[PDB]
Amino acid sequence: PVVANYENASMAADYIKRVSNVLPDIGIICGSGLGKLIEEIEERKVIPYINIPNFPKTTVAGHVGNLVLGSVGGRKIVAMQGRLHMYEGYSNQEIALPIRVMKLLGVRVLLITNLAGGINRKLKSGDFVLIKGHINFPGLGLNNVLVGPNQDEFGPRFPDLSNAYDRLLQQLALKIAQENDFQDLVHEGVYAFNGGPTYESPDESNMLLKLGCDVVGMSTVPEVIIACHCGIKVLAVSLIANNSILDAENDVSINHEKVLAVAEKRADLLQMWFKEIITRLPL
Amino acid sequence: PVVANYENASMAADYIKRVSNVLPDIGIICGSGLGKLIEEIEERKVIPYINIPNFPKTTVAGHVGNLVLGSVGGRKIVAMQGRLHMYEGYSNQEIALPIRVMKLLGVRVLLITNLAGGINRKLKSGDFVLIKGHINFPGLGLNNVLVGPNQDEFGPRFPDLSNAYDRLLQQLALKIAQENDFQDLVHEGVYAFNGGPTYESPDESNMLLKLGCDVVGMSTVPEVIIACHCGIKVLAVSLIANNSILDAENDVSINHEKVLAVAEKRADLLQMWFKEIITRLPL
Amino acid sequence: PVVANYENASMAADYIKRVSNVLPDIGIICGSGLGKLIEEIEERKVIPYINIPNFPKTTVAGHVGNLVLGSVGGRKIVAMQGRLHMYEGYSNQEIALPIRVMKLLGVRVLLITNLAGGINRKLKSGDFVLIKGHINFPGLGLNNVLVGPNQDEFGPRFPDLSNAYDRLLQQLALKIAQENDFQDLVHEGVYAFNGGPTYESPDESNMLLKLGCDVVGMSTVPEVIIACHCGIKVLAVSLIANNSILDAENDVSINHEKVLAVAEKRADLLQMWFKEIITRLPL
Ligand SMILES: Cc1ccc(O)nn1
Ligand SMILES: Cc1ccc(O)nn1
Ligand SMILES: Cc1ccc(O)nn1
Repeated sequence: PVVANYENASMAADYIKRVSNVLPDIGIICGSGLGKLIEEIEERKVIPYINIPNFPKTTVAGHVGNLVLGSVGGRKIVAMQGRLHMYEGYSNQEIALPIRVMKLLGVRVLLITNLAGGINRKLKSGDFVLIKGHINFPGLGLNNVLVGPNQDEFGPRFPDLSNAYDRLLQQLALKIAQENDFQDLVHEGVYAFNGGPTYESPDESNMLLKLGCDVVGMSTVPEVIIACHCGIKVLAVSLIANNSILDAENDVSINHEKVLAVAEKRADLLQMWFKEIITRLPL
Repeated sequence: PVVANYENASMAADYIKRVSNVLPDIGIICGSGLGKLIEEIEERKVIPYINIPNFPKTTVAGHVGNLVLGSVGGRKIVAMQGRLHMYEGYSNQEIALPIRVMKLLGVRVLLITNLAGGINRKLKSGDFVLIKGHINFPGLGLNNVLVGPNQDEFGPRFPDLSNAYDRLLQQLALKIAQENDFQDLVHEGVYAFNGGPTYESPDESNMLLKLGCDVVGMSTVPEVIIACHCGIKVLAVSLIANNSILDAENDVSINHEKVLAVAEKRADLLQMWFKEIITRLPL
Repeated sequence: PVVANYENASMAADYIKRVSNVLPDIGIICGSGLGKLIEEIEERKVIPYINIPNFPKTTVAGHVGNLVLGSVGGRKIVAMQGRLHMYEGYSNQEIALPIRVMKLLGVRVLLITNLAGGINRKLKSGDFVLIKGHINFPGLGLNNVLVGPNQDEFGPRFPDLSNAYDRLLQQLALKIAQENDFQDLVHEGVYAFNGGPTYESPDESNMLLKLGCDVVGMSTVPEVIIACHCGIKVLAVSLIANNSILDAENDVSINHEKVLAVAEKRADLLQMWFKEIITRLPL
């Protein structure tokens, strides 16, 4: 098995730099149905994962898996087109290697979107949540993404996550929403990581409310932890597909079809917002 | 390792159909000490797991492991004699394959019993609990039974569990208890899945009370999830061995000997109840 | 892979008994920075793990790994110099084998120290907590140290943990603190096991307060469970590095450097305390 170590990440970065002359300082990972911005990257290069030395094998799951480099708003970026999720069975080492390759390529800021369920009673379908902290049930339970030997070249044995979600990036995101008069859609909140792939049950939703969670989803926290470990700043935004607490009270259900319809409804606005965030990131 | 896929499940079903001419539409999985009904199946065929292509290897744990097919109350059934538990070290694929074989054989309803600890203060040793929902600590923590590639022939990538415990089956079970005047023993409640094999500690019991759990046990939820994923209806009933909250307050303990004595005390009544449930299942 | 079974543990014990003539009835496992007592064991023998048949391989992590046998206060002891932690990726079998070797060598009492974060509001940096119970998030979530086949020669399939932390040993520890006038530093409390290696996040700290936890750490509970399973009595003491709830309210952070500085501040007192505990253990 391929470890997410310094030598293996260096070999992948070497291949990438040879194929493209882009030196990116921003990385992006987009949620399901929320990837249209990647198709609008300028002067771009598309690199299938399967072609990159030491990238994880993704043919069992199938579907798209490419690294895309180019320019947005005059800024140099790298995007993952086809996110890796831990409910698919990928190991800690497979999730971590692409983020550590980003670090070696020069990435200093990582922007992430996801689809999530609403727990807080003020959250409605179609709302956005700026993530300010998390509750990591896999990590408490011996499935943290950093379980294994520490790769000292990237970061410390025992990371502190108290500043994992950069405050100034949350402030910039909100400012742009206010300039475009959609701030009434924008909240902040704590994200619960449900390993998945089943949606949280009605009684799990009720438990998460008691525990101070605002939203629940099946992604994001592994990549945030690998980024924080190696000194990359993070902004993470959830798009709310439903309120799981209301659905429990009324005996109705979420499904993946309903999730994807909400994604389609907010895709173009999210694309515009993130384009402007990228343009406005401090120098 | 043998994946719980369509081809592997089909090969096991083929062997079973050749050895027996029973086309079952009901499946049963019985808790420890609660298996006497299996010995009373009519015109029956006993098939050791070890003889069935692609069934999981169970010789390290030892003890009984047979699939039993025959008739109860004029209805065609298949039973697992010797349940597989995840605390023994079985993988997701090993737990799932027997349930997916049931699906291919024709099973539409799965009836399950277990032994559990009482958390809700109205529960006493010897009571029965109709399970109406669950809190899946392994699933929140990246050990859900569906972690891995999705087997699309059986079900969707992201299942909804809100109707995993069929309401009409709970109603039929209660009606039969009322007809036989043992309804004062019958409650409903939320089941917490403790991966095990240690009993939950006194402080874990107190935590589960705060979180809205009514009972706690080490089985059932993996099989419920595999069944729900592939469209099989479920009734699950816990037999209460003790009240863990009272034991914590009084500084006394449960053990496996005490559990088995409670099983013996309620075995014959549970056998009669489930015989009638099977007979009365809607056509 | 080497299973923590009776034959494999017996082969390791044989080697140890040949190299040393010490028959220990006390075992010790010391927290990071808290190992000075081991360097003061009398008439001692140091045995590198790498030399002992069937001991787990520890070269990937590196750092010290020795078993040390000798006398303290006239009592015969065995110490682990270099603790194994589950966040390093060691399996259940690797953690359990050294404790089962202790059992075969004659150990009846196991004394443990660790470094932990404070959750209860009465806990300050530099305080000691006598552990009276635990909340085992890995165990609830299918990562209990006993997941796997049961090794029947050592203990039962389903252990009861209600008396895992011996009450009389807690009383002796407190009595010695009172004799030396440092009882104002000594509390009792419930320990939450965070699998690690990230420190619990600010929002995880707030959750643990709601759930009745007094301290949080990344060790101890696996060894306690293996010891309880095979009938070894346990005293476990946490040294508090910080109050995570105050740090969350004030937006400040713990780190490993700060932890180690607290260890240095209390090391000599902890060494004196444990020397006297060992001397005073009942015959
Ligand atoms: C929409 C959604 C996504 C993931 C999760 O755990 N719950 N709800
Ligand atoms: C009787 C019982 C069974 C399982 C569990 O976790 N707690 N109590
Ligand atoms: C000092 C400390 C150690 C471990 C943990 O989980 N939290 N705080």
